[PDB]
Order: sequence, then structure tokens, then C-alpha cells
Amino acid sequence: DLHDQDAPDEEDFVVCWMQPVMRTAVERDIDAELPFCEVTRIDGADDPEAGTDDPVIQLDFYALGAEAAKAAAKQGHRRMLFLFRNFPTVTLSDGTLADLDFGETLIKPSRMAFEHDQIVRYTARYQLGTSYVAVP
Amino acid sequence: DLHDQDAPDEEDFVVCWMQPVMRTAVERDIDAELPFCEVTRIDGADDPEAGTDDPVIQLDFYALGAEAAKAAAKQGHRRMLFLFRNFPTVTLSDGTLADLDFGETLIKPSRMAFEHDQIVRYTARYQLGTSYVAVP
Amino acid sequence: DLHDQDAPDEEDFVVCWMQPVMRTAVERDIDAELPFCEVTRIDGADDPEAGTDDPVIQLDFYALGAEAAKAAAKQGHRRMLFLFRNFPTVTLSDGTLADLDFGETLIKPSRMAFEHDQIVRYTARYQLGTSYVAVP
Amino acid sequence: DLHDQDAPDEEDFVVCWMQPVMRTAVERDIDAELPFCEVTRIDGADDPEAGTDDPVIQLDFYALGAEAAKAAAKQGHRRMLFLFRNFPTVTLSDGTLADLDFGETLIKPSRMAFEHDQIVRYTARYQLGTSYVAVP
Amino acid sequence: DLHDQDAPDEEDFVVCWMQPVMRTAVERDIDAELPFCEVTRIDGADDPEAGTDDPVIQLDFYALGAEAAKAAAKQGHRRMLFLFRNFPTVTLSDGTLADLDFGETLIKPSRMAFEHDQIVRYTARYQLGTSYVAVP
Amino acid sequence: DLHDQDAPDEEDFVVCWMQPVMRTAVERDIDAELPFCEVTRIDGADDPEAGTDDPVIQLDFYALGAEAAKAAAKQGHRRMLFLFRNFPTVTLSDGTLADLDFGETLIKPSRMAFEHDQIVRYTARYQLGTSYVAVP
Amino acid sequence: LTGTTPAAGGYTTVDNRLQGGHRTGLIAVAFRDALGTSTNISPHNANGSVRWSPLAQDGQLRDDLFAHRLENGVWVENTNPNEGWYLAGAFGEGNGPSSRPSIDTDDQMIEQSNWPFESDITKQDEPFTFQALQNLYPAIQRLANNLPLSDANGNPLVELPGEADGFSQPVDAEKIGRQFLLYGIRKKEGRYLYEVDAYDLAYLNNKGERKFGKRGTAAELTFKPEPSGYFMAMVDGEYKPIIKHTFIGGPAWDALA
Amino acid sequence: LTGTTPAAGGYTTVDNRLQGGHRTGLIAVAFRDALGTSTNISPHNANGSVRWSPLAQDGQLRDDLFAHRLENGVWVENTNPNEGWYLAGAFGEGNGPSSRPSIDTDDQMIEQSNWPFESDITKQDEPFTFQALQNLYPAIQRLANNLPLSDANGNPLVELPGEADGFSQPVDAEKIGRQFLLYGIRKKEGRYLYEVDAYDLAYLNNKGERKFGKRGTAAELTFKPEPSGYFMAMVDGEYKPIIKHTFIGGPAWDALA
Repeated sequence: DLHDQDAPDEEDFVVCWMQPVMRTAVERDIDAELPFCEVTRIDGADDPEAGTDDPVIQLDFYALGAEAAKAAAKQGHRRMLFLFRNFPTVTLSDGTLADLDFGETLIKPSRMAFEHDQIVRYTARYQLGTSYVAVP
Repeated sequence: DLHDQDAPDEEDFVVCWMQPVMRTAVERDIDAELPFCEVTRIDGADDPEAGTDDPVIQLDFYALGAEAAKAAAKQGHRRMLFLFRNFPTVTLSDGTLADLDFGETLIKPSRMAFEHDQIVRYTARYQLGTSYVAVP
Repeated sequence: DLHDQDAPDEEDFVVCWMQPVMRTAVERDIDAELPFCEVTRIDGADDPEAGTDDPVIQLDFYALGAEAAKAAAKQGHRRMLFLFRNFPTVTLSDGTLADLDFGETLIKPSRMAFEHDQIVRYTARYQLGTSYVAVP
Repeated sequence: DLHDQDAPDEEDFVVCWMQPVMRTAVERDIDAELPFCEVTRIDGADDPEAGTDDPVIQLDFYALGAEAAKAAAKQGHRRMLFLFRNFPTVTLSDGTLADLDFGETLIKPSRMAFEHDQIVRYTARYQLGTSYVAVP
Repeated sequence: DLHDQDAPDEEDFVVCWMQPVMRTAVERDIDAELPFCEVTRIDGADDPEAGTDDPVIQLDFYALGAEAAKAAAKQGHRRMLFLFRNFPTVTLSDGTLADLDFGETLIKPSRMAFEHDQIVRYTARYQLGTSYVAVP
Repeated sequence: DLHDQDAPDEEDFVVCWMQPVMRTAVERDIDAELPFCEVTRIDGADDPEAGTDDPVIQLDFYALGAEAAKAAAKQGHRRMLFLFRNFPTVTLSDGTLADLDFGETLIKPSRMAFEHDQIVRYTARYQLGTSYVAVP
Repeated sequence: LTGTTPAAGGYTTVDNRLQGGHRTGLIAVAFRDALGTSTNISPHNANGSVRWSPLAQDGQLRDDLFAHRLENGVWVENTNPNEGWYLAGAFGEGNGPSSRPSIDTDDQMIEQSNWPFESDITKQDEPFTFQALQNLYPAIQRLANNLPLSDANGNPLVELPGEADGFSQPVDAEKIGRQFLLYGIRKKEGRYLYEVDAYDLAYLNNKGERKFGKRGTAAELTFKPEPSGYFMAMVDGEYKPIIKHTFIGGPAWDALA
Repeated sequence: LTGTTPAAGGYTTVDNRLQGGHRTGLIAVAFRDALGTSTNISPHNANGSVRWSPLAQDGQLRDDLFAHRLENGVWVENTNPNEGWYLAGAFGEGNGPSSRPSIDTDDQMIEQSNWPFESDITKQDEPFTFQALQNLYPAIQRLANNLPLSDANGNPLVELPGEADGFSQPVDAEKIGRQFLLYGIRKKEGRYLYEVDAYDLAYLNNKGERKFGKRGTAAELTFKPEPSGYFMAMVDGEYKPIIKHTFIGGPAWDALA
């Protein structure tokens, strides 16, 4: 039988938080609108005894042209800063309510290579702090 | 003549523990059902004098689609947390009884690349602590 | 809703500062005049609580022949040193006024490989210090 | 003229020690029986003044199927542990008698890739301690 | 407007110093005489406030055969040692007078691979110390 | 004008020392006898003020078959140990007399890959200590 | 005559909900002068009724607590009624409100037995420390230079930012009593949990090193509390003086039972 | 009976504009002799009018402050009228104008209660330190060797660079009083913010280790201030002596309100 506590899903959290300002999903189909954020997890650690979780989240921004890509990256960074500062409540797809413990910016948006020669990709990296909520 | 003590087989331990909740084996055949965990060892160290063993175990989750893969990874992580917390007794294939000393999560499940374009692979890493039992 | 403060755009800052002395843009078209500087960001970190930002900026110099490339690199380094020392005010494309907190040279201009066999590329790296201004 | 002292040959030592329990050689021909151990040295250091030698030895196990490979690896590890604990005397090919000072396990047997799709290769790493004996 | 101080050109300094003893240039044409030194910069740092500059310089020696290459490398190293010890004044191409603050040898000449199968390439690395002189 | 002091040539030193016991040269022609040692330098540092030089020397042994290669490596290591211990005087090709300050073994002979499938290559690494003698 | 398993028996029962403010992202400290009766912050009365509390009746925090507010990037004085409190700004990473108590004991030694005969608490203290980055705030400048924030009549004297000129440190100073509240705010499942500490009186104990430069650091102030005589509470239903009180509350806290 | 949210209530209000000179790239220190009435730098009069200030009426810095100027790579004495001040040069990275106060207290202990009965400030000091790289400047050499920059009449004695020969350290020296101003200049949105410290009197306290070589370091001088008796200011509208005053001003500062 499984354990009774687990942290909220980090990717779902970030998607449901960024969605009101710009289109976002874990994966991008072959065709979509330019404004677009992609979420991923690279590293983390969970401690059942202390209820401590330290996930690392990556955001990729795709847009047509350098100007639009930079503007989208700036908007996304501002949204993340708002989330870090005001500690708002986010409703997931499942309807559960989840919150954060803290936040920190590791890499401010920079330019990365991409196969498509018109779409410009910007990449930012963030660190989060989360606790354990009871499994419903 | 060989020594008379050895730690229990780590891969067999993990397989016999995860099997009740989901299909698991050391190797996946060319065709099988989606829910699937794969076990591996990457590193360790054995000290005969102190009876100390520190193996490192990797779990790979394969499932069709991102949603199913993430759900399977969450279920596997919860099962591992239950094992770490309650210290249950696990019966191996050989029928021997084996236990743990502690446990710790190094990498919480994240996404990795895979050749198949429909199956999504998630990877988690764990550390274990084991002692020496008498060889029967 | 987004946050109300953000640092000035580093690439736009550097472009608008270097432009009076030599042609500069974030990207070089297939054909242009030789004197040319290219700006990029590689790393940084933002702290909303303390109002601290530490971006890293790269300048690439392209010119025909080794002599012209070295002369352009020397001129660019002197311009950057002037900026670091006198702390002048720079007007961006948007018309906003932005300033610096400090500056430091990490890599003095050196020679790097390039596909074209006539254009010689020189590369220098710099570190900046910036604060948060109110979003208009 | 050469020096008059040297440590015993480490590869010959390990081969003559593991041979009674399983086929072992420094190199494997194109065809042989499955049970098989391969010996190698990766690093070491010799100090003539203090009579100190710290070689590093690698054992590779080849067998048909995962089960047989794991069983062979377990048997080899038990034999090595017996050698580390009881400090027995080993007769080399040359007939000389050689002994150890200590022993330590760096990497407990794990799985590695191999070209053949039926033979499974397991790899373990060990550290030894040896002194200088008079050259006969 | 540019700054009014800058360190002397390191490559021009080294070329004008090594030229009396052996042919040297920043780049080697497709055909030239064997005795040949090539100068390059790999790293450095400039501090306007303290007037401190720490460039790193590389010398490559090309000659026909191992013997001639080694002899040329020895001669170049001796010339560099003379420069480090006696602190002589060097006249650049521009006619300016420049000096050093100190010097240190990082890598004594060693052998490196080269495409041509008759020319043998030797490589040495040096560190320099320079100050700021007024721009004329 | 060049400096008046320089350390003795390390490669020539090692070649003239190992030559009495086995064929040795800086480079091996396409065909030669099996017993063979090859000398090389990988790293070093020279200090004119203190008269200190710390070169690093590599010896490669080629022989037909594993047995002959191992025997040659053992003989070479014993010769090097004799040199380290007794501090003998070595006459170079130029006729000059040169000596050592100390010696230390970094990597005891181990097995490395080689293109030829009959010749087995063994590699050992050593560190030396040398001073400055007057240039004649 | 029955022994249960450790898991069933409850020997391994844990709950992160009870964790304090040792991991949070919301912290804040507020201070003011201490004028005896006018600045009394005792939580209870003689009978046991609630006297004062930083938490509102609804369970939220109060809003009339502060004296200055920031609106549209402008520092304007509050026109609504307020007790009057000043808020410190940012805190350097790795540094925050922390307390380092030091305890001293004396042991009686008898020739009869090696073990100590008895021990007692000789001296005790509980100082705290915080690092402020907004050192140009008039309140912080007055706090560092040992100046009164309010006059004898109690009227405020702190000026709005960018109004007063350079301050000054008097040749001879006098001890000034100050009040402090340390805030730890943690939210879980859309519910707030509050942990607030109270200090009736506190003096300036020690300053910290500060350096100018590209990567310079700001000073770190240190304070020590001292019994005033106006701080009273229901300790086990018994009116008696104390030195520190902690407020716990919030919708999250009440949901534990 | 209403509790607002932490964000709305203002409990998380911050502003980097109030940050001091703990992060800046423009620093400078100036010094001269102290001759009592002739070198008075008190900011205010008895009535409260502005007496002296490093900031000009327009809000910019003054220009007549210094005595020596560098023009076209030539050290020439200033011909325009000036108070007479000397400017230190560069500062090694990681080292700059810093102050390290040390505070000592005495606690009264009563057998009645474990908590200290009362505490008081016994001793206080506020020394500062800076590292100069241009150690061959005549002013710095005189400062390190305890020599007067000006004569009894007050006429300057510091020589231009490359004019005087080797200095000397006398066998027996005497305490010399010196004045110091620490400058922190920070600019935001094309507006200057100034933070300047004032020290009426300061003596030479301790020197620092210096070593010759390829990567040698220069000495780091240390000074301690001491009450002179000519330093007066409006502290809360009350003429009384002080030891240190800080000047704050600039167009950026005035725009806060």
C-alpha cells in the first residue's frame, strides 16, 4: 500500500499558473501559436521525515523573431517574480489547492540554439520550495 | 572457499517489493504492457569488517503518453516512500527474508529522452542501506 | 498580473551604448560592413527582495583581416572601460534612462575560430551590475 | 643494472587466486566457456623508500544471461571478500609466495554494456595494498 | 568617447621581442621557412582602477624534424627567460616603448600533434604582467 | 641575446639512461624490434629565480604478446627505480654530464589500447626534479 | 502483556504541519518606542480576558498597525488612526531574525559523591539580531544612532524618506527602550499560519561591521530584552511577569483539531 | 475586527531606492589637518541655520574642495581658492572604507532574579580602515609616517608628486589630529544620491602588513575618532556635541516624497 502524503505536481502547478498570461504545456505539438512556454524538471530531492522538497524547473520560450521572444521572456520572468513575491494560491487541474514555500532565480533568460531558423528560443531556470500535503 | 556472509541481492529486493503494485523486471522484452519499472545498480561499496553496504538503485518508468508515465512515476515514488518509512519485510525469489537500514531519495522523477515516440520514460534515483546476513 | 519592477534590458543597453562608436546588433545578417559587434547574455541571477541583478555579457568583434579585427577589439574594450569608469547615462530604444552599479572585465579580447577565412573574430566577456527600476 | 626489489605481479596474483573457483585470464579468446573473469590494472603508485604500493584492480564477469552473470559476480565478490579477510598465501605461476597488506572494495558489481546480445557483463573494482619482496 | 589609457598590445610585444632571434608572426602562411614561432592569447583580465593586467600568451614552434623543433623550442625558451630576468625595453611596430612587470612559465615546451608529417610542433605557455600607459 | 643557464634535456637524459638496457627513442619507425620504449613530456614548469624545474615524463613499452610486454614494463620500472635510488651520472649525446634532484612514480605500468592487434602497449608515468646548469 | 509494532503503536508519527518558521519566505519585523502605560502590549487582563493581540478578531492580521505606507512609489504618512509601528525592509540572504540564548549554571560539588550535588540557573539572556539593507530609512538610521523615534509627549518624530538631511550621532547618549515583533508567515493549502514573537522592552547591545565597495555588506544590529514591569499574561492562569510571549493563530492552526 | 492579507496590509513592502552605499562603484575619501576654529566643519549654527555642507546649494557637489588636480597627466597645484583637501587613490578589490564598532556592557546581577537587573554602555569606539594603492603619493606617505600636512600658520606643506625626495620617520612622534570624509555615490535613473560621512577628529591607530613581491599587498591604515569640542549640530533641535554626522541629499533623494 502506498504512502499517504506527496507534494503537489510541480509541472501541473507551473502550467496552471502561467496559463492565464500565455499558452503553456509540457509538450509543444508540431504546429501552434508562437507565444509558448514549455515546462520541465531537471533535478530534485524529497525527504519524508522533514517534509521537504526542492524541485528545479525550466521554462523555454518560443516566439517568432528575436523581439517577440525577448518580450515573451520578460513577461514570463515578471509573472514568475510576482508568484515568488505574493505567494498566491493556484488551483490545479485536479481542483486541489497548492502553495509554495519560497522561490529563487538561478538563470535569467538567455538565448539558446534551435533548429527552426525563424523561431527564437529563450531559456530560464528556477528553483522552488514545496511541502507535503495529504493525499485525497 | 568463499566467505560466509553477503548482503541480500538489491535488484531482486526491489523487484520483489515493487512487483505487487506494478510490473517490474531487470530487463524489458521487445513487447510488454505499458506500466513498467526497470531496476539497475550504478554504484556501491562493501565493507566486510563493519558490515556496511551502500548501494545505489535506479528506477525507470515506461508508459504510453506523458500523463500515464507521470502517474506511474508518482505511484512508484509513493511506494518507495512507504518502503523507506515503515521498514517492511520483503520475501525474495529464493524465499529469504531481507530488510533495510535506511533510505534516501537522490533524484525525484524527471523526464528523459527515449527512442520510441509514444512511450515516455521517467527516471528516479534512490540510495539504500543494507547489512550482512549469513549465507544459507 | 505581472510584477511592477524589472531591470533594464541588458542587450538593448549595450547596443545603444556601443552603437555611436561602431555598428552593433544582437544578430548579424548575411551581409554587412566589417566593423561589427555582437551582444549576447550567457548567465545571470535576479533577486527581487534585495533588488540585485548580475548579468554576464559577451561581445564578438568581426572585421576583415587580423589587423582590423584587433583594432576594433581595442576600440571596443576602451569604450567599455570608459563606460565602467565614468558611469554615463544611456538612453534605450524605448526612451527610458538606465544606469549601472559597477562593471568588471572577465576575459580580455582573444582570438576564436570562425568559418569565413577572411573575417577574423575576437571575443571578450564582461560582467555587469544592475538594479530594479519601476515599470512604466 | 636493475634494482633488487619489486612488488609481486598483481594480475598474476589475482589470476592465480581466482582460478580455483572460476576460469580467469588477462585476455579472453574469441571462444571460451561462459564463466569467466578478466583482470586489469587502471592505476597505482610505487614508493621505493617506504616500500609502499597501492594498485587498483578491475574484474569483469561474462556469462550467458542475466541470472548466470549475477551469480558469477556474487561468487567472485565472495571469493574476494574471503581473500581480504583471511589473508591467505597465494602461489604464483613462477612458484613465488606472495601476500597482501590490506584490501578494500570500491565498486560493488554493476551492469555494463557489451556488444554481444546474449552475454551479460558485470564489472567490479577493488583496491589492494602490497609491499616489496626481494627479487630472486 | 574612449578611455585614455590601455595596456600595450601583448602579441605585438612578443612578436617584436622574438623577431631578432627567429621568424615570428601571429599567423603562418601556407609556405615559409621552418624556424617559426606563433603567438596567441588565451586568457586575461583588466582592472582599470588598479592598473593591473594579467595576459596569458602561447608560443608554438614549427620546424622540420624532431631535432630542429626541439632546438628551436630551447632557443625560444632561453630568449623568454632572458626577457623575464633582465626586463629590457622593447620597441613596438608603432614605435612606442613598453615594458613588463613580471613573468612566469606555466608549461615548458612539449610535443603536440600536427597534420603535416614532417613538421614537428612544440608548444609552450607563459604568463605576463603589464600596466597601463597613456594613449598617445 | 639568450640566457646563460638551462636545465638538461629531459628526453635525451631518459633515452641515454634507458638505452643500455633496451632500445629506446623519442619516435618509433614503421618497423623495428619489439623491445621498445618511447619517451615524451606532458607538463612542467621552470623558475629562473630559484633554479627549479619539475618535468613530467611518460614511457610507453611495446612488445609482441602480453607476456613480453609485461616483462619489458617490469624491467623498465626496475631500471627507473634504480635511477631514482642511486642517483647515477648520465652522459648525454652532447657529452655533458647531468644529474637529478629526486624522482617519484605517478602511474605504475598499466595496459592501454593500440591499433596493432599483436603488439601490446604498456604505459607508465614518472615525475622528475632538475636544476639549472651553465650553458657551455 | 501485548507489544504492538512500532508503526501501529505510533512511535513513528510525524506531521510537517507543526513545523515553525524555520522554513518560510515571508518574514518581517516591526518596532517602535516604549512609553510604559501608553505602549502596553500585555496580552491578557487580571481576570484573564484578552487585552491585546496582533491578530484581528476575524483571524486575519490587523491593518492599522503601521504608521507609514508606500503607495504608487511614494512614501506618504498614514491618515487613518494607527498605533504607530515602523517596518524594516529587505534582509540579506542567509541572515534573518535569529536568537542566540546563552545559559550559565553553577554546580555544587560534595566530597561524598562524584556526581554534582545540585545545579541552578545563574545567568540568562536572549538577544536577537537582524540585518537591514534599506539603511537610508530614517527609522533605521535613528535606530542605529541611538535616537528617540518619539518625543516626550509621544508625538512621532520620524521623518518621511527623502525629507530630512544628514543625521548625527550625539557625543553622549542614553539607553532607549524599544519594542519588537518578529513575524513568521507560512501558508498551507490556502490557509495561513502565523507565528509572532513579542518583546516588551529591548536595548541596543552591539553593532556590526559594514564596508563600502562593489560587494560590500550592511550592518547587523543586535538587541537584548530586559524586564520592564508592564508585561503581564495568563501563565497557567496566574498573573505574573514574563519577558517574552508568542502568538499562535490562524485558520490553518485551528483546523488541526 | 477585520484582518487584511499580508500583501495588502503592507507587511511585505520593500524599496531598493533606500539602499545605501553597500553596493556601488564610486567611492572616495578625503583628508586634511585639524586646526580647531580654522577647520570647523560643524553643519549648523546655534540658531539652526546651515553652517557647512559638502553639497552645493544647487544640489551638486562642490569643486573648490580639493587642493591638487591632475590635468593632462601632470600634477599641478590648484590656483583657484579652495579649502584644501587631499584625495586618496585606488582601493584593492574586496577592501574599502569600512567601520568596525565595538561595544561593551556591564550587567548588574541580583540574587533575587536570574535575569540581569540593568545594563549600561561602558566603552564605545568606531574605528575605520581603508587600503591605498598609490603609496608613493606625498600625502599618503606623510599620513603613514605621522607627519603634519600643514604648518603652525596653516600654510600647506604637502609637495607635488615627483618633487620631494625620500621621506623619514622621526624617532619620537606626537599625535596629529586629522579630518576625514567618506563618499558613497550611487546613481539611479539619471539621478544622483549622495551619502557622505563626517569625522571632526581622528588619530592614527594601527598600521597593516605590507610585502614586496610579484603579488605583494599594500598597507591598510586604521584611524579612531575622538571628541574634539568644535563639532556641533541640530540634534532634535538641541545644540549639543556629537562625534559623527552623515550628509544625505541629491536630486534622487528629494524625489522620494
